[PDB]
Amino acid sequence: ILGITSKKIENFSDWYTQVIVKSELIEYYDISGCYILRPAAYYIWECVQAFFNKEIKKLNVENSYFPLFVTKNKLEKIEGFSPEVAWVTKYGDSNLPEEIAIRPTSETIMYSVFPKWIRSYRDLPLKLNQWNTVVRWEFKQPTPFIRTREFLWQEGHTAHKNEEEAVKLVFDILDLYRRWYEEYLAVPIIKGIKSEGEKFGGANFTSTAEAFISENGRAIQAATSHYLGTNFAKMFKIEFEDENEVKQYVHQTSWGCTTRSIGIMIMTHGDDKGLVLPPNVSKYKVVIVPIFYKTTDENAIHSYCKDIEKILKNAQINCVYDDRASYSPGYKFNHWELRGIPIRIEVGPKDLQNNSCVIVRRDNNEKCNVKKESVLLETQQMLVDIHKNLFLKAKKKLDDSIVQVTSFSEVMNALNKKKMVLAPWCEDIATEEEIKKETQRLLSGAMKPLCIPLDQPPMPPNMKCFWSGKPAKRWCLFGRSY
Ligand SMILES: Nc1ncnc2c1ncn2[C@@H]1O[C@H](COP(=O)(O)OP(=O)(O)NP(=O)(O)O)[C@@H](O)[C@H]1O
Ligand SMILES: O=C(C[C@H]1NCCC[C@@H]1O)Cn1cnc2cc(Br)c(Cl)cc2c1=O
Ligand code: NA
Repeated sequence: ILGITSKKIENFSDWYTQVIVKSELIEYYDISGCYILRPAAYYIWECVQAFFNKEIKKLNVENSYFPLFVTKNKLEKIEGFSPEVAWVTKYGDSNLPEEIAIRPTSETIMYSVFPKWIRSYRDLPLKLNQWNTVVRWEFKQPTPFIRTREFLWQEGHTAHKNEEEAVKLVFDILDLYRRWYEEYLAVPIIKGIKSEGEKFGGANFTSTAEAFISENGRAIQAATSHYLGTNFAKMFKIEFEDENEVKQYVHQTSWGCTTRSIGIMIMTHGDDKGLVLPPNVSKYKVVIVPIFYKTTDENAIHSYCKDIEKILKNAQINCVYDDRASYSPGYKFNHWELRGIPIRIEVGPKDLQNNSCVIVRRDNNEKCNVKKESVLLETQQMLVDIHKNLFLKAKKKLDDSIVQVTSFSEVMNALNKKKMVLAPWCEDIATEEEIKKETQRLLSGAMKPLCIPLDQPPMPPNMKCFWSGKPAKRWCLFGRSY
C-alpha cells in the first residue's frame, strides 16, 4: 500500500512495479502493455521533449503530424514485422472495406509523400519530426516504459543531397540522445554501431545508444539513429534533380527515442526508498517540512517555512510545503522520498533559534545545516551536485559492468556474472545466430551483440575473434538484453 517492500536486488521486478506505482508515475490498465502516465511521469516526458525540440530546431528539423492509420497495401510496400501490426476492421457494426493498420512507425506513411515534396536539390535537405504514439503488438512480455505496446516517442526523418550531409546529422542526433540521457536523466549511455544482424532492416547502418541494467545484467537500446542511404529512396522512388540536372536518389536518416528512456532512468537511480529523480525532471525541486510539537511553535514555524518557500519560488525554484497537521513527520519524509523529490528542507525550533534549517539530499541522505541567508545558493548548488552524483554513480556502475575479454570462456564467465562484455570480433553475420543460440545453451537468455562502440580500444595486431578464430576487425559489446 505505502512503502516499498521489495529490495531492488532481491526482487528487482517486483521492486520496479512497486516503485513506478507507489511513486505515482503510472497506473496499470485493463489492456496488457498499455499504461497510464500520471503527471509525475508525463512531466518527465515533457522535460526531455522540450530539450530535444530545442535542439532539433537548431538543425532545422521541423515538427509535423501524420496520420495514425495506414492502409494494407501502402504499409506493405522493413521485414519480419507484420504479425506485430494492430488492425482496425470495423467502425461501429460495419466491417471496413479494407483493413487499416495503426502506425508502428511512420516510414511508409511519410515516405509515400516525400517524392511529391522533393523535385529538385533546392528542396533539400528535408527534415521532419513527429511526437506521436505508435503501436506494436509484441510477443515478449510488456514491462512499463521499457517494452510497452503503445508508446510515446519522437520519430525523426530526414533526406539530403548526399552522405556527408546525412551521416553527419545521424551522429548529431545521436549526441543529442546522449545529452537527453546524460544531461536530463543522468543515465550514462554508450554510443555504438549495431551489427549487420541487429541493425534496422532498411538502414545502411544503425547507430545506437546503449544502457545497462546492472541488477539483472540486461543491456538495453536507449535510442536509435540510422543512416538509410538510398534504400528507402529506391523503394519510394524519392528522387531529385541534381545541381547539374541529373536525377538522383536522396540520402535519408531516421531516428527515434521513446518513453523507454523514462524506465531506464527509474531503474538506474531508483532505490529501496523508491523513486529518485534528477532535479531537471521533477516539478518540485524541494519539499519543506516543519517538525515541531509545542503549539506555541506553530505560527512562527508556519512563517519561517513560508519565508523559505517564498525565497525558493522567487528564484524560480518550484517546491512544496507540506504543512498538513494530520501526518507524522516520518510520513512526510517517506512520502516525498518515495515520490522522488530531490531535496527536503526540515524546519524545527532549533533552526528558528539558530536562523538556519536542515537540508537533506534525496540521492544519498547527507544532511546539513545552512544559515537562512544562504539557503537559496546552497539549494541551487545542491541540486546540481545531486545530478553530478547520480550520473557519476551510474557511470561508475556501468563501467564495473563492462569486462573486456578475448577468449570464449572469459566471455561466458562474464555473462554468467551478470556483466556485459567487450570482445574482439570478426563481425561475420553468420556468427551472430551461432553466438546467440549457443550461449543461450549455457525474456531470452542469449548473448546478443549489442553495439560496436565508436570509442574503440586499440586492436593488437594478431588479435583473433573470440568466436570465429578469424582475425578480429574491432571490439564489440555483447550481452543478454531487454
Ligand atoms: N515496445 C517498446 N516500448 C518502448 N520503447 C521501444 C519499444 N520498442 C522499441 N523501443 C525503442 O524505440 C527506439 C527505436 O528503435 P526501433 O527500431 O523502433 O525498435 P526496435 O529496434 O524494433 N526494439 P528493441 O529490440 O527492444 O530495441 C529504441 O531506442 C527502442 O529502445
Ligand atoms: O521503427 C523503426 C525504424 C525507425 N523508424 C522511425 C525512427 C526510429 C525508428 O528506429 C524499426 N521498426 C520497429 N518496429 C516495427 C514494427 C512494425 Br509492426 C513495423 Cl511494420 C515496422 C517496424 C520498424 O520499422
Ligand atoms: Na533492447
